[PDB]
Amino acid sequence: SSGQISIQPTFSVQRNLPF
Amino acid sequence: NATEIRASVGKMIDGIGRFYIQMCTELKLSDYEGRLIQNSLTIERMVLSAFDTGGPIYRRVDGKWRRELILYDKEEIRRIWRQANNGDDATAGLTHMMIWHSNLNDATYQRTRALVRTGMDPRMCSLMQGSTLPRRSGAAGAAVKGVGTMVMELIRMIKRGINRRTRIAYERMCNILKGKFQTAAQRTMVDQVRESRNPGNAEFEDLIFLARSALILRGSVAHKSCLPACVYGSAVASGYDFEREGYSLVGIDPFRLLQNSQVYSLIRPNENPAHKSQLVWMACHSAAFEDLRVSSFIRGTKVVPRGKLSTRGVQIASNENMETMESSTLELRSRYWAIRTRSGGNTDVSFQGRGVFELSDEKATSPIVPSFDMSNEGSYFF
Repeated sequence: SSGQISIQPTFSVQRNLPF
Repeated sequence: NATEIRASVGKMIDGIGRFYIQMCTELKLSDYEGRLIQNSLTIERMVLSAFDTGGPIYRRVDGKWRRELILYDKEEIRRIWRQANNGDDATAGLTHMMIWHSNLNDATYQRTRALVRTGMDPRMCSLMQGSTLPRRSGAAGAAVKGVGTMVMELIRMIKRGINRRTRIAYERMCNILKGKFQTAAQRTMVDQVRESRNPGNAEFEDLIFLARSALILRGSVAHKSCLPACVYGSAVASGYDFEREGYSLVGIDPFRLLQNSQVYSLIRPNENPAHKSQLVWMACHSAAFEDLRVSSFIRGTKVVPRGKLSTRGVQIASNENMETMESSTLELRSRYWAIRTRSGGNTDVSFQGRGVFELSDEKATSPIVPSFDMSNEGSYFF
């Protein structure tokens, strides 16, 4: 792996947050 | 209350501007040479060093770029700085460039070596926001930190100790920590950790847990749009008088400013300009751990993942040579803008109803909801 696994949100929008 | 908050931060922005201009006037740089993100960086660091020196300064001669290695009176720098801020310290100001550097580093580099050596999973990238950010950073400097960032600290503070006044730190460092969480248990479990004076592997193992909980039940972490000194210097020089006209780091102000910025950058022979601009753009908003989908949406153009990114770093190392070196104009404009948030979402759709704003929509009047049914290109910058 060694990669990302979740997304840190930077903006305020309607977005399914990935993990 | 748009008086203090909007105008006081304008005053801190004026300082950076004014200073950058003064400092450019010393180095006797040109307009093109003051817009070189490279030189700007060097200057910014010269200052943060002096308030806590020399650096690489690139010059433009017929055709090719000449790198000068120069040194300045550490105090002279401190003198010129206050001159610009009315003889004030404006810690905010230094802290601001303290972040611009942070946000650039959290996007240029992946800090795995450190996570593992701490005993954190390398896949906990999205939680290390501001791991580079010196502890000297201010109170509104730590609010930008990811949950994972805090853990790497306590764990080292604890790891060497468990392996006087140091206590008030630990409790607070946790209170902050806890103030990241936005759910009952999350909040409560942090306390169960803060209970032990000599917190051993008991804690060591538990916080790591909570670290992973944030991967799903994220916390509140503020994002600050901090642009390079040159951008503010140039703006100040162009007449913009921010303390009077107001400025933000989480509103439309920063995007709008970057809609007219003329920033240039040194670029290695085989590197892709478009790819270079991308990088800087993501450092201008702390979008190094954002969902690539949304970043590209707001950006206006593809926001390619780190691996597929053609570039090694914006600063030029002493190793390289200037003969085979040239410079491009950085594309920092964006399509829309969005309220840089702090919230991690909770219930999977988050920020229900929140949308993106056109660059004309000065006020937060009309929002726009993005629909991602689309041939995207990933979600994990890393």
